[PDB]
Amino acid sequence: FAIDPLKHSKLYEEYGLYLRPHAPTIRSIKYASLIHSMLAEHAARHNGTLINPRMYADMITLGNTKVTAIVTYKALTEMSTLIESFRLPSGLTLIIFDDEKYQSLIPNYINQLIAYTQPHIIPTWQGIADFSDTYLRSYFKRPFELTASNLAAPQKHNLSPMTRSIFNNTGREDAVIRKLYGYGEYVFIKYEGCLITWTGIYGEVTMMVNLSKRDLGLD
Amino acid sequence: VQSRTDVFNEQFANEALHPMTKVIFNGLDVNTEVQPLSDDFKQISDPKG
Repeated sequence: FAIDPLKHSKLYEEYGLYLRPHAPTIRSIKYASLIHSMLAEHAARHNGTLINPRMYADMITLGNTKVTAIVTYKALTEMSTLIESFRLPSGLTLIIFDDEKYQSLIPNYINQLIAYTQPHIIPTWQGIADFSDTYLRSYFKRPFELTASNLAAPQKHNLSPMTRSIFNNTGREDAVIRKLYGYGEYVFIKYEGCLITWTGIYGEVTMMVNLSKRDLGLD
Repeated sequence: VQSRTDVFNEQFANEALHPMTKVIFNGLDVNTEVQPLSDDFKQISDPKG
């Protein structure tokens, strides 16, 4: 990812995207966050901009350019022992997902790699970040909607607390649904606004407000 | 009952594409006029011998 989800996990918690508990992708998400501690140091060394980002971006993205006078090519040499350390058959890949909160929080050293990467872009529907894509679906917690039709058991729909999280769409209270229906140990995503689908003169119109369902009336 | 082209925000965008010129005119569209080829005769009313 652009921002690693184990040192900076709360931002993905704001989107409804909780980190899967600890395997070939559980091991790979620790491998990617190890690069960010290496990368961040390098763009300290010379403020900010890590130097030769082209041979940088042809290492993370592409299983490519093993390198071994020197001090110029020092940070490349320290890194080619770091990414050939863990055995991957291809690169790691980027994952900006197209959000002015998420795009603003990308650090400087990741953005300099974006010119030379062909990164993977995940299109936000309105926000939430919407859960396809072997990156976003094998790394952490493909969720489960919990509208007024799918009641009321975790054994019924064959969910598991290590794979699926639950999106409250009842209109009931939050605390009871993980009390009597058996959704304890099942962690719940927190959304603090709401989306309204109005009728219209022309058709269905979907607007959103950043107030919760309790803060205003109208239901 | 309008959907949705009667609102000027969508009507103004659908007139930059294929701009309408021709209107229904159930007559003859006069665009030019012709003068007589020779002003040859005077047109007095009560002649004098």
